[PDB]
Amino acid sequence: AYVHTLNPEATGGALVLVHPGEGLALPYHGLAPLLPDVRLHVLSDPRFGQSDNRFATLAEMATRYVEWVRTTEPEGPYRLGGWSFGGVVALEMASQMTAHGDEVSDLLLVDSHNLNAAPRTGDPREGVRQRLVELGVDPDSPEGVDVVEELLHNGALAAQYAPPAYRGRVSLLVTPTDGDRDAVRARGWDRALLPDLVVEPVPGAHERLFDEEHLSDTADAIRRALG
Ligand SMILES: *P(=O)(O)[C@@H](c1ccc(O)cc1)N1C[C@H](NC(=O)[C@H](N)c2ccc(O)cc2)C1=O
Ligand SMILES: [Ca+2]
Ligand SMILES: [Ca+2]
Repeated sequence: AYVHTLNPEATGGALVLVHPGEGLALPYHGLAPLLPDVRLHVLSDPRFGQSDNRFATLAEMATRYVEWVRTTEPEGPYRLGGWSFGGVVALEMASQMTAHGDEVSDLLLVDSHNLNAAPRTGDPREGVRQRLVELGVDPDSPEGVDVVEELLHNGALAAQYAPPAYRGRVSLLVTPTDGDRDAVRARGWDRALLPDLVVEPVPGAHERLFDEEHLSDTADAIRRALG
């Protein structure tokens, strides 16, 4: 229902990708022909479009998703990741799974930020609406209403989540936006939290990484990070 598998007959490995802040794993579908020999398990938010029975914490969402992953891929080692918010969820999943004794060989953070380290800007909903308008999404259409609520709830879960230290291998893919700024620190991470980290550049803007025109570069960055 909310777990979809692309390239299900592939024999080259498996990757689990968690939806970004807008709640749907649809942007990952374009990866299938670029990673045709990787089974891609893509998770969407089962509460998308609902106002009730929301997750109370990011850790609860991660726990549900770990159950899904274990049903889909009962044997490790596991490779987990996600774009933006999805990466943060993947981190918590990896943490939980590694504490239970599962092997997580790769954690993929595609331009993920740690908003728990960030200052409160302005009104949260006003900010989400303004950003959606800038992205050409109508915030008062029905789809827009669902997406606004999704971004609001996932952003608040992320801001509440204080990430743990994670000792497994982590790949952080970063857009070319930092310059002399440290790319790890600028996203609210540090090497005490992520001691085994490789930073991979990926071209394009945060929002456009899974556009058709960027998918090939992004897939190359993913492939390099995984091997
Ligand atoms: P991502 O899934 O796109 C991630 C994100 C986007 C851009 C950044 O610079 C950093 C992270 N997103 C989208 C989602 N929601 C928000 O970021 C909201 N602005 C938000 C944030 C925090 C609260 O409390 C409420 C709303 C998120 O985490
Ligand atoms: Ca408001
Ligand atoms: Ca290219």
